[PDB]
Amino acid sequence: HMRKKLKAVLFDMNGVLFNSMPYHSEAWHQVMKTHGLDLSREEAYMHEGRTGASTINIVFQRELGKEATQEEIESIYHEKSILFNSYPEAERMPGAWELLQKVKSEGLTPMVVTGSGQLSLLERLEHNFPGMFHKELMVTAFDVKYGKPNPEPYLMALKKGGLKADEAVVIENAPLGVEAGHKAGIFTIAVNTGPLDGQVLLDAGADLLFPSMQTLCDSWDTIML
Ligand SMILES: [Cl-]
Ligand SMILES: [Mg+2]
Ligand SMILES: [Mg+2]
Repeated sequence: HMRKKLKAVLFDMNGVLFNSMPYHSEAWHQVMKTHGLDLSREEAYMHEGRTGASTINIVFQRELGKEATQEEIESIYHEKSILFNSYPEAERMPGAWELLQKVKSEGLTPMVVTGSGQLSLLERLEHNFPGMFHKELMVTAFDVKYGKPNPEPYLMALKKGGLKADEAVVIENAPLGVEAGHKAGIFTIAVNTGPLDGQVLLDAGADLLFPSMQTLCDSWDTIML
């Protein structure tokens, strides 16, 4: 009985609200390439949600047979940031305004649940989506001990919203994020907005898979009944 119970829709940020993942992927792929290391564009999408350190160490361990130092991690992350910021500013994901407007018109409360602490994207939420969100109904990197795929960010969103899990749905693009929503016990919709096989998102625990935000918006009525 989803129409009766649903109160809130918990949106991830990168790859759901903002179309920033082509730029994060390119920056990771290219920084590693300049260091002579192979991290494909598609693989960078797999690691969406991991810390810079964890991502870097995955590549360092498999290619060089060793961990990166803290000095190597800090410098590669700086390099990645320089590259990312040299690209155009990320636009709103097509379909994101539309789905937000649709759920708002149904009396649902949008929330943001992001692993970002990147204040360059975080500050842009209010003014890219005016009236959609409330600062008190947002979860960012600043609010949590463990990021996705740990369920903590989604469990914290339920707490901030005064919600039970059966009163929310999660909208996620990334396998680690889908895993977090599922492990939080919330009905989780995957939107496959990048180059990954959609099966990866189903295997991470998504209850439904859609190929894009606009497709989900177009199908929202069919879900709810
Ligand atoms: Cl590639
Ligand atoms: Mg994401
Ligand atoms: Mg797609």
